[PDB]
Amino acid sequence: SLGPQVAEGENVFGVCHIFASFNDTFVHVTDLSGKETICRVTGGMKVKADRDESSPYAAMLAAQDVAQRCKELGITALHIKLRATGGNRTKTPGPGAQSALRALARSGMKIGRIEDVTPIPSDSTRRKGGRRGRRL
Amino acid sequence: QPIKLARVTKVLGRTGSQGQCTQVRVEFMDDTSRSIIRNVKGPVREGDVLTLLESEREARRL
Amino acid sequence: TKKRRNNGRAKKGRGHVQPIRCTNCACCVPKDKAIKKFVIRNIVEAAAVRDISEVSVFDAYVLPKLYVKLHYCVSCAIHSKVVRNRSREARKDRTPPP
Amino acid sequence: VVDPFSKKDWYDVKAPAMFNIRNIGKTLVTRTQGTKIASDGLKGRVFEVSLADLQNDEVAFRKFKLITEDVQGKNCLTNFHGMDLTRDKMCSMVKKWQTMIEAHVDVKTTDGYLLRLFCVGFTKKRNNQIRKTSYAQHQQVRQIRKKMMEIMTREVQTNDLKEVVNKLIPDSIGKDIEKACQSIYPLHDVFVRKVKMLKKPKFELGKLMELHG
Amino acid sequence: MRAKWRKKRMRRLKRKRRKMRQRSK
RNA sequence: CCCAUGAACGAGGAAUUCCCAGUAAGUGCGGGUCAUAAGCUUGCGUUGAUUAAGUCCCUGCCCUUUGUACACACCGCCCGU
RNA sequence: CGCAAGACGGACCAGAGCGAAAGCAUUUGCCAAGAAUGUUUUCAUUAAUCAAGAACGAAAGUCGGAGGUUCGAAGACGAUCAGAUACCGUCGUAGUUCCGACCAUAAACGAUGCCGACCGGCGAUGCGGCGGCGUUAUUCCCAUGACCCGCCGGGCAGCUUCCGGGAAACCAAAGUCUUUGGGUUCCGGGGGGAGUAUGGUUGCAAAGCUGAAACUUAAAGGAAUUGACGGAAGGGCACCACC
Repeated sequence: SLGPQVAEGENVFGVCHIFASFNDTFVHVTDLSGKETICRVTGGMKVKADRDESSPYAAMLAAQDVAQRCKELGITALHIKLRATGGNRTKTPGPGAQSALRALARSGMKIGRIEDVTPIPSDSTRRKGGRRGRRL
Repeated sequence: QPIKLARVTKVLGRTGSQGQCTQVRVEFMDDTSRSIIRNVKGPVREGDVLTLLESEREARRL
Repeated sequence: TKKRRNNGRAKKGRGHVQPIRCTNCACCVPKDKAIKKFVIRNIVEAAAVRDISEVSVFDAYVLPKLYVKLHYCVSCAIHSKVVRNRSREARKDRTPPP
Repeated sequence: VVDPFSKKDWYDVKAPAMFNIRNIGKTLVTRTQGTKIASDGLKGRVFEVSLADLQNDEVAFRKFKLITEDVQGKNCLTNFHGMDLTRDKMCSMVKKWQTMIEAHVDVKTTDGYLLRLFCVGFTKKRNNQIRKTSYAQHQQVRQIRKKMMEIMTREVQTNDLKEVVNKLIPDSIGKDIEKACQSIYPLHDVFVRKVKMLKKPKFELGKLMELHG
Repeated sequence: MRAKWRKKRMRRLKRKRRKMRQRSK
């Protein structure tokens, strides 16, 4: 748990894939590659209720526990790849998105390139729900 | 972080569920050209000095 | 009685248009019929543009925006308060509201 | 009871010499503990590097994929794998009341690297244009698309993988197309939105070492 | 009674008349 | 009226009422009832605050726009087994 | 990071285009087709509409293959509920996809048959043509694109007007109708009974096309007005409301 970096000047970068769906928020830091993970903690890990897995608090509290773990392993800075559910479902990232970014910045870390990698399609398969949709 | 004083320079309107908080611009006592919008609980007229436990939080305009 | 001249939708000389799915609900709605609303939107609003720009490895890095074309089911839209009912005079106004 | 990041080894990553800012970042691996080698388990690693953390100071919205072909010793020697545009930029360009013009070219360099170059173009609403729309005809579109494909072939077929990346960096193909197609329909927001590898040739070690001095 | 379901009922009632008529054949 | 007996009650769960200045609340005194007669009411002083000068969150009510197959009018009309 | 399969063609995408309608959106090629404009080309009434007869005809559904990613009638559960064979959720067969054969129906809608004439104004847009200062590109002139300002025809539309009509809503057609006749096809005759029974006919089937009567009934219905009402939208007031 030490990236032997030059004393100060060097920002050792990861990339926190924030997957903020509308009933959970995933904060997951990897290497520049993405192919090696460093820390993952989701909203539902840090709340004892299914209701507030989505919650902006849950997302904040997970992102703090990410930041805590990323201090130890010698990651100074992160890039942000914010992600919504995507595909045939919503392109809009859930309420945990802002609070998570705000949190891990507010709670120690340094921030590089933010961008959306929400999985979007040319033409999709048929969406869940019928002809008449989700009637309530 | 320290606890910064601030001057009620304009009282804007009224916020909250029950109209329980005045919204206000506060001229900082250190930087006399930093004027932010802040929600205030209780009676406030022009020029009274509010003590802010942090100056980084900022109210959304009504 | 016929409420709208353009029978809700915006096809005149077609016969058929491809349907889309309302985003809130998921109901098959004709494209022209659907209440399409384009949303450019900062990835952080106001509370975090202060904090994140402060921890910006960079000097003078502009933030990205989030570009999503929302479609809406007519029910989808009115319950979500995107479009309101208007008086029979003000129904004929097509200018997008200021 | 044992931390798996106790077992890890922090390699530095190096970008080829065509780029200005050399080193990219760090990549932790499991130490070669048994059969499977760290060098072997650190090959097919796409590094999604922004250009403005790869050149001195150019347009930042362009990305590059670099994969670790060879691993010498605390140096992941990478090679160009495919340029891509930032969703931010790509979405910003797609405006209503103008014609989008896409093209794509299956092509091969002088060295046996096979690429699929995707171009995008947008018709420009003129200085004094009072008419709302800014749409091409279909023949206008397809003549533009024919010149896009003609130029992307003409400026990849002729020269090696090293030169075509040195063309993709500033904006050679995107601007050459826009100069060529003014007489058909004047378009403005012309980029090569994507490049992707299809066939890499059989890997020569000295050919990569050429791209690292 | 929606007119589509009145038709469906009357359609299944007609289907149960080509059952009692199908015995004498 | 006198002397004795000396109960629950240690600030009140869910809920809910009333009220911005001589106001709330504390305190007595008149009037009505009244042969006998105030834990009621109706008035009157006395002492005299806290908080607020707001909003439409709750509850009502009122407008405007809309929809209606309602018109002793949503406790309306009304469909099948 | 790859691999495989099958759907689907986002954003661009419009009150935009094309098609008889149903319908039609990755690239490129081939194939025949088509409206519109242009025409001092040709034939010279060849035409309009149409019982019979015929082509195409969404989706679902049927038969025999191929494929089965997603979604998902039936079904199995899990909730909600008084019940919940439903709305919500997880699986999920037929089906959804492709090929060959049926089926011939949709609020298949502009709920508006086709052809022709005439009667307002306006700025737009799409296609072709024609004309006109200027700017820009192929720069090396042209001539072609891209804008720009007009006109003409044809098209999808929009706004506006006491043309006129209409029960009105509304319609430049739904007008040119008691001042009633330009041509022609289909088709309606109070509400139910009933698109039912029956006969024929088409279909493997599901069903489609044609289609009554007894009987029952004083209304059913259309448009608009006022009110009440809403589990619609917005505004306003009140310590019998809240803070």
